[PDB]
Amino acid sequence: SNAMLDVAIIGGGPAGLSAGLYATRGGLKNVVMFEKGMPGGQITSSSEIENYPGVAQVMDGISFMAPWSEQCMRFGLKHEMVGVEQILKNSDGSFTIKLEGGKTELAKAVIVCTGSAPKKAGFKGEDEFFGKGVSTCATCDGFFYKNKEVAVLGGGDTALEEALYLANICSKIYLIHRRDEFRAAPSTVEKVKKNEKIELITSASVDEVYGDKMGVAGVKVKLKDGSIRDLNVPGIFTFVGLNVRNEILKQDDSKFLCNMEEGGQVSVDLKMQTSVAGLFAAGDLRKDAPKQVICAAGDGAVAALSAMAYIESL
Amino acid sequence: SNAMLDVAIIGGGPAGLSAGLYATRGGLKNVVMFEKGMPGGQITSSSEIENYPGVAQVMDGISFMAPWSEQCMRFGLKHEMVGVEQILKNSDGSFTIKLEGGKTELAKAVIVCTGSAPKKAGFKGEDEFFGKGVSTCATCDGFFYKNKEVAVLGGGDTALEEALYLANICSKIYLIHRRDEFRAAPSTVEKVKKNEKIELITSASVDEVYGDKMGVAGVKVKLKDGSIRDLNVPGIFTFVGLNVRNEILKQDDSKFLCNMEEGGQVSVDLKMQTSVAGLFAAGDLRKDAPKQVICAAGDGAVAALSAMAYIESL
Ligand SMILES: Cc1cc2nc3c(=O)[nH]c(=O)nc-3n(C[C@H](O)[C@H](O)[C@H](O)COP(=O)(O)OP(=O)(O)OC[C@H]3O[C@@H](n4cnc5c(N)ncnc54)[C@H](O)[C@@H]3O)c2cc1C
Ligand SMILES: Cc1cc2nc3c(=O)[nH]c(=O)nc-3n(C[C@H](O)[C@H](O)[C@H](O)COP(=O)(O)OP(=O)(O)OC[C@H]3O[C@@H](n4cnc5c(N)ncnc54)[C@H](O)[C@@H]3O)c2cc1C
Repeated sequence: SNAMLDVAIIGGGPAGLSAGLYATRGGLKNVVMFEKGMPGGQITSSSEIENYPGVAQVMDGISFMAPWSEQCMRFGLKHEMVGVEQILKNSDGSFTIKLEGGKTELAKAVIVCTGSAPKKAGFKGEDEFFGKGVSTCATCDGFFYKNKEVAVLGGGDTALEEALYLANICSKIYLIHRRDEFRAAPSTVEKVKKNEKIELITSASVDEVYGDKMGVAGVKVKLKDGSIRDLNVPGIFTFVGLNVRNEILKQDDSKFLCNMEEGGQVSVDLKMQTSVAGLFAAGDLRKDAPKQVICAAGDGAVAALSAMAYIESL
Repeated sequence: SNAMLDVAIIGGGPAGLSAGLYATRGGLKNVVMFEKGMPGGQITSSSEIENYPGVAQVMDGISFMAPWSEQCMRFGLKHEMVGVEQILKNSDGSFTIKLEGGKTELAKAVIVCTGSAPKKAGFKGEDEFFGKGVSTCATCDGFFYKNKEVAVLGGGDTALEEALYLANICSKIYLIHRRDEFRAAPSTVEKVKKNEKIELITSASVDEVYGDKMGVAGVKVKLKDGSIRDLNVPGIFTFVGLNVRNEILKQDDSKFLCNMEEGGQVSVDLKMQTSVAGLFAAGDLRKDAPKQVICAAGDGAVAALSAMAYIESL
C-alpha cells in the first residue's frame, strides 16, 4: 500500500489462492489477493467435490477449501477483503487497480482470477423472485426447505449433485431439464435415477415462477408436448451454467483492456499471458477454460510463474 | 484389449492419473493408463512436496502420491504395467499403440503423458559411474550414505530440497552450483544456508568424478578462479534438470508424429490438442510446461475433457 505491489491478484478462488501460493513461495514480497468475501470462491457453494486429484476424501466445498487459506498464506500472501472495480494500464507500464469506495492500488503485474457467476435461465419471474424462492445456492438455502418440495433446474453435474444434496433435506425434488439425457457423470446420474425422492421432468423447461411478496408459490413447467404443469413448490434452484466476471477489464471508452474471446473470456496463451504485458489471467476467466477446480489451480500456478519471470525481466 | 480402447493414456504420473480420473468419471468405459512402473512418476522420488494447493500436509513424494491410485481408479481406470514404444496414426483415424515385447493396442484417442527424465550434467565419468556412486535419486540411495559425505550438484528447488533431506542422513554435504545465487524458493535457501551440515561451493562445476569398479572415490570441482578442489566422497547426486521423454512419437522415417517444439516438447493449444486429431498431450511433455505437479494434473484433466468431446464427435 505504501509501496507499489509486485503482483495484484484479483479474485480468491482456487486460481487466486494458487497464484498467491506460487508468487510468494517463489520469492515475491508484496502480493495482495483482493477477494470481496472469504476465499474459496464458487466451489464453497458445492455440496460435494470428489474429483480433485490428490484429495481422496469426498467432502463439501467449504470443508474442501478450508485448509487452503492457511496453506496459501504461509509465505506472506495478503488477503484484502475489498471489491475491485477496474484494472488500468499506466503509460509507464505499471497497473492501477481501482477499488470500491474510491481507493487505488498500484502493481507491477496483475493476475485476474475473478471466476464466473450464475447464468440467468430466462423465465418469467426469475428476477422478480430472486432471493424470495429462486436461488442458485442449495447449501446456503436448503435448510429453509426442510420437509418441503422444491424444484431444481439444470442438467449438468452441478444440478444433479445439488439435487442429491437437497434430497436428504426436502421431502421431494423435481429435477427439470430441457433434454432427454443429462450431460453429467454416469455415477451421479445413476444415484439420481435411484433416489426415490427425485422426480425427473425431462425435455421440459420453466415457463414462469409465480407468487407474491411473501415468496414463490409455484413453478409452471412446459413439457415436451407443449403443455403446462403446475408445480406447487415454495422454492426453485437453478443451475444452468455461469458467465465470466469480466466487468473490471472494461475501460471508460467501453473497450476491453486486452484481447477478449467471443464468449467474454480473456484471451491468453499457454503461459496465461494476455495481449498486455504484465496482465495475466487464470481459471474460468481465461480462454477455453474447462471450468474445473484442479484446472483453475494449475492455471494460477502458471500465471504466477509467468508473473515472476516478467518481474525478473524488468 | 478385445475391443478398441476409447483412450490410451501413456504415462502414470500426476497427469496420466488425473486424465484417467477425468476420462472415466466422465463416462468413457475403456481407458487404459500404460505406466511401466507403479504410478506416481517423478515426484515419488522427491523428499518433500508442500506446494500442491489443497494438500496442506507437508510430506514425501511417495506418501503424497499413494492415495492417488485408489482415487483415480474409482470409475474403472485400468493400469497396464507395460512400457510403450511407439504411437502410430492409422489411415482410418484410429491409433496403434506399440508395446514392448511386440504387443499392440488400438485406441480412438491417445493422451501422451510421459513426463521427463534427468538431464546429464556433462562431466567426465558421469556415465561410467552411474549407479556406482552417481545418482539422480536421493530417496532411493540416501540410506547407503548414512554417516558419510556426499556431493549434490544443482542450484534449483530440487537440488536444495534433496540436500536438506540428505543432511539428516549423511555426515556432510557439498552443495555445488555454477552460479553465485540459487534459483529457488527463499525459504528453502534459508534452510540450506542455516544447515551446519551443508557446505556451499558456488560459481563452481564438476570437472570429473573418478574411482574404480568398486565405485566412486571422489569428485574434482572447478572453482570460480579456475582451480580444482578434490572432494573425497563416495557419492554424488545430480539435479541439473530434466529432458522430455518423447521417444514414442518418433516414427520409422525418423519424423515426429505431430508438431514438436524446439526443445522437444509436443506442441499443443490450451485444450492440450496436438496437430493430429485424437492425439493429446499433458504435463511436462507439452509446450511451455511449467514443470509442476498441480499443473500436470490440471493439464491431464483438460486433455481428458478434450478427448471426451472428440470421442462424442465421431
Ligand atoms: C455448484 C458448483 C459445483 C461445482 N463442482 C465442481 C466439481 O465437483 N469439480 C470441479 O472441478 N469443479 C466444480 N465446479 C467448478 C469450480 O468451482 C470452478 O471451476 C472454480 O472455482 C473456478 O475457480 P476460479 O478460481 O477461476 O474462479 P472462482 O471459483 O469464482 O473464484 C473467484 C473469486 O473471485 C472473487 N471476485 C470476483 N470478482 C471480484 C472482484 N471484482 N473483486 C474482488 N473479488 C472478486 C469472487 O467473490 C470469488 O470468490 C463447481 C462449480 C459450481 C458453481
Ligand atoms: C526431485 C523432484 C522434485 C520435485 N518437486 C516438486 C515440487 O515440490 N512441487 C512441484 O510442483 N513439482 C515438483 N517436481 C515436478 C513434478 O514432479 C513434475 O512436474 C510432474 O510429476 C510431471 O508430471 P507428469 O505427470 O507430466 O510426468 P511424470 O511425473 O514423469 O509421469 C510420467 C510417468 O510416465 C511413465 N512413462 C514414461 N514413458 C513411458 C512409456 N514409454 N511407457 C509406459 N510408461 C511411461 C514413467 O515411468 C513415469 O512414471 C519435482 C520433480 C523432481 C524430479
